[PDB]
Amino acid sequence: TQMSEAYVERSEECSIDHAKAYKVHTGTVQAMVNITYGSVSWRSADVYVNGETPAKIGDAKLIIGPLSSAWSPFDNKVVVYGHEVYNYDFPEYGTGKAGS
Amino acid sequence: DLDTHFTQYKLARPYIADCPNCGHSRCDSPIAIEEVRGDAHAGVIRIQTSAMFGLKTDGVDLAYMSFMNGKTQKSIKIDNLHVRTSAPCSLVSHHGYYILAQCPPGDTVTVGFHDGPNRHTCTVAHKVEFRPVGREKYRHPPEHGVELPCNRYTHKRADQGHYVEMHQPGLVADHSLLSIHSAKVKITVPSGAQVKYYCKCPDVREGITSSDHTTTCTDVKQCRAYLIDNKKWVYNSGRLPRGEGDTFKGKLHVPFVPVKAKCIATLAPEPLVEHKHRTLILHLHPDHPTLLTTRSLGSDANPTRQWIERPTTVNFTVTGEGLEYTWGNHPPKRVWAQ
Amino acid sequence: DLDTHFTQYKLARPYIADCPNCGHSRCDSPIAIEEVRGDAHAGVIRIQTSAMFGLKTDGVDLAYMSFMNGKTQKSIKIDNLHVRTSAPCSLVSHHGYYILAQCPPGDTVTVGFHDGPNRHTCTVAHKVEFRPVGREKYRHPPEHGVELPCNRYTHKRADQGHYVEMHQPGLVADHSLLSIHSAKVKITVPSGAQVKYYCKCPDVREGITSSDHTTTCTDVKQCRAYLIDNKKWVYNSGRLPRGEGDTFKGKLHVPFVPVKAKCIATLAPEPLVEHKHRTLILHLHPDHPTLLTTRSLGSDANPTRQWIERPTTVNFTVTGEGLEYTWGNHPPKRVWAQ
Amino acid sequence: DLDTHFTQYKLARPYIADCPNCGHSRCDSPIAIEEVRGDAHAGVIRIQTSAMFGLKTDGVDLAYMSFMNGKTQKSIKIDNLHVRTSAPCSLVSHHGYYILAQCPPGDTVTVGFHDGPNRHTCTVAHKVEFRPVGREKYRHPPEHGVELPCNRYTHKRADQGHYVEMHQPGLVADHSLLSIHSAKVKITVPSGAQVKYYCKCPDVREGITSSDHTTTCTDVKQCRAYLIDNKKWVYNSGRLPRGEGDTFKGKLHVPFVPVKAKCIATLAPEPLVEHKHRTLILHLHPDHPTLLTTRSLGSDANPTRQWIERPTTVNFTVTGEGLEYTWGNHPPKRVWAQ
Repeated sequence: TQMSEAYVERSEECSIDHAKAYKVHTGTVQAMVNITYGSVSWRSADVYVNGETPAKIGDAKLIIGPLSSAWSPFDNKVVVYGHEVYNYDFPEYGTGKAGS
Repeated sequence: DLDTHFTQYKLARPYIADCPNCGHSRCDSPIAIEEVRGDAHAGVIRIQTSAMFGLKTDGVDLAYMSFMNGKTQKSIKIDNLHVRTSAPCSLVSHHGYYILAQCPPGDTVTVGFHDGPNRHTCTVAHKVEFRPVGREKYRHPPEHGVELPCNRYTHKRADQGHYVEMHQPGLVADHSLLSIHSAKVKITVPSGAQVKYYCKCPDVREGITSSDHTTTCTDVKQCRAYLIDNKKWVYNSGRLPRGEGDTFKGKLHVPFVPVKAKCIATLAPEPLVEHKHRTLILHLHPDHPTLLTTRSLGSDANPTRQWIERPTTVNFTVTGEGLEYTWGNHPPKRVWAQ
Repeated sequence: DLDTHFTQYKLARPYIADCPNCGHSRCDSPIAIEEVRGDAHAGVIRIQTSAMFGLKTDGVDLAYMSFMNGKTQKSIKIDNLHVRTSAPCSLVSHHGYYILAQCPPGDTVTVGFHDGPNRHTCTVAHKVEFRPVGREKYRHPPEHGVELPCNRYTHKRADQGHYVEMHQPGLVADHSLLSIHSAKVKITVPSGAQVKYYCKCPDVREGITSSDHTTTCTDVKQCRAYLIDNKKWVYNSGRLPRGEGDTFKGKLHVPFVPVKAKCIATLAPEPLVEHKHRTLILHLHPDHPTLLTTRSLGSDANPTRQWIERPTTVNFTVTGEGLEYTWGNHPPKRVWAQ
Repeated sequence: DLDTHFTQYKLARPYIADCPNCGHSRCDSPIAIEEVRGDAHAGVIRIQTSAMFGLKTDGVDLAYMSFMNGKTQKSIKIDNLHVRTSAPCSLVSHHGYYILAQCPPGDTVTVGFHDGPNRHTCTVAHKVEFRPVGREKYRHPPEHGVELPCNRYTHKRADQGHYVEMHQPGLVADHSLLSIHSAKVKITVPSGAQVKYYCKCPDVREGITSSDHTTTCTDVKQCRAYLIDNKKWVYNSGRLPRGEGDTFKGKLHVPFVPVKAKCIATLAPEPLVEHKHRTLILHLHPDHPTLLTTRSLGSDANPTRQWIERPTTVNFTVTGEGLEYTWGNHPPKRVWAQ
């Protein structure tokens, strides 16, 4: 009689190449603004979009946003593969069909 | 600094197994292959052969291979270590059980060395293909172009990213141990190695001995000519039966760990751009099948992906919002409308 | 035993014919290929070369080859005999005129040893296609899987299923015999031969003779030297001029006749069934292009047969009558509905 | 006769250049490949390697080759020169920098000799297709058939149809000149050749000398180690730097000029003709894709042509004006109807 056994273990290549499932929320947007007003002719400010945060780089202080459009190109489910982003609908954890 | 891998070099021994297509049939070659990892991009393949080439018997001759012939190992030259596919391959590096080589695409992979009086080849059926990294589905690494972050197996060997277990091997039969003592069968030992022994007739039932004789059975074909020889452990291959005692230590690092290197990819010839009134005409001639993507900058993307092989002329309605296109692996370019 | 094949072993002679692609152009190679028979299943090829393999001049052997250079059979040890296709092959066995080899798919077959100072190879245009036995259009015999009644050529040689003709050789021409003695042309015979003398000058035109000389004619280029060597016999090849006499008998048995053996066939991955109301959703993940056949079990057969290669999901309307489907080489199965 | 082309023989000397895929990586092989010329009909290839094949040092040894090993050359035999593609090729003639061979179709071309202790091969991504003469899309030259006016490279070399410029090569760096004079970097000379020389630090600024020593700099990786050695000229390769002094003349003839030869072309099996009222029915059983064309002889040509691969039966409405058709490369036929 032969007692043969086998189990599935993730490949060694998983350390470098591997897809990443992601569920995303609304989040908060940021912007880099340059203001060359008056005679100062320069600014290099990183700012948010929430309608409360002041940004007081150099001498002037200002507030930005919120955005008029809540448009998010990302879907609720997002799959990231190394460098490119795909809005593929990964099913859920622990439920993947074989071969798919 | 190649002497810091003695766990692979000394604790492991050459190994033999069922090659599915050894020569004209399924013999038991000393270089039976298993777990070929053809998942890189630059055409490189990692092959785990049963034979364990590396240093010589004691500590030297990196340029020598050591396979097992019969009861014993034999360290010889590596003169004609051949790896083949639909087209002949080219060796790159070898270490322990694993040999790193690059092959053209093909349906089967073959490995064969040369003892000198013997061929000793082995092969297996396994799909091999290599799509280059990028949008230009070429088929051979080009002379020039642009570089991209490909996936390729490390050229080096002194890495410990992953490990492979080497336990004690399981007993191998060899009926040539069963010499004849004029009217009875007489087992003899390789070096005092353990010989699990017994026959279908009732006689000595364990066998942990020097050279014994058989009192009861007479025909060698009904006797256990086994060798437990775990003085040098082996990899837990699927072609070797298991040692009932225990899985010994000997956790061995994978020689060639895949890493995210930067291969050189091809670059398609630049398209000939012709402008019309509110429409973009792309006069282009692809050298190899390349996909081009277009994406409107307005609210509606209206994307279009299309691999093209023959020279073709395409058009695009460039709206006031604007249009952008990516021909091959060239950097993306955008465009206006009046 | 081996020596029980004297009819082909003793009487046959390695002949030389006009290989179509002998190296650069069509020379007269001693290994002129004839009657390539790639009609088996698993990819085994039978080639009827013009050289006589196996037997040394000295009765019989197997580690030797007899090929004809010049007027004499310069037999040697067979040492590096190639059998090539789109990729190099691996020969199985060789017997006299015929040599059985296993090849990968390709469109050309080339044969050649390399005697060392010279190559003496030969090729011929003939497509070779290998359909594996079964429902799966595979490429190479896999390690495992089910077995099916294939048909192929036996490696055995001691068979007499079929015979081939072998008669007296024709009048081989040899210009090197027309030497001159500074006054008239001199004919020569090596041993036991009986050459024919013919010349353009008005003279004795018949000239059948042992060692002798011309009557009057002097211009070597105005003569013919035909050689007679009726002591041995050659195969009835279509590239060799017929002897003007009788069809000498002697049936050379064909060493490798087709037989009904059992080849290992591939085994497609099991489909993933998913039941649905009066509908059979079938998930398929083929490894190689495999046939899929299904048929209704009711009064109307409603057949459906289509090759599937890329993984896809197909569905069928399983009525209360029942439905049957045969995926790959798996045994057929049946289904109901509620 | 063969020594009547000394313009190339003595005046030119092979050099080393940057092979795209030398061995396993981008090394600097002495057999660097340039200008693969796959334009012949019968699959014949011309390759221009940077190594000089042909005569020995002065005028002899057609069976020898000369490559450049570091700063000096060493002519050896042609023992194991091999040009290879998807399948191994068959060399026809070698002369100067050029090699003529007949290769199977394939995507990559490799050239490699065998020095005996090392391979020293090179390969470049460059597809080579087969274009059968005529209208019958075969894959290898058949042994018979009707011949056609193909275009093909000639095996002859004593031709003066075309020339290629052979200027003084650019200078080459050789860091092995830069030995150490116990504390300073020190430069020798090959034979009194011109050693252009200077370092980052201020020292001897031209270098037209015998073996100099450095006064200022210390590191061998901060000096110019060059050899102007235009006592022997080199091809105007795009992989070598060009000496700014001047561009020498000395153009030598191209070995293998294309010629309008006559290749054998395949002949498709003849059709089985069958007919009905004013209706030709045509039975076709092609072995390889062959173009069929038809043409009505009336006022309206009404042409029709299609590549046919699978066996098929077609029809044609034959009017009293008559109908012509040209299956394969068989002479055209024509007909009337009742």
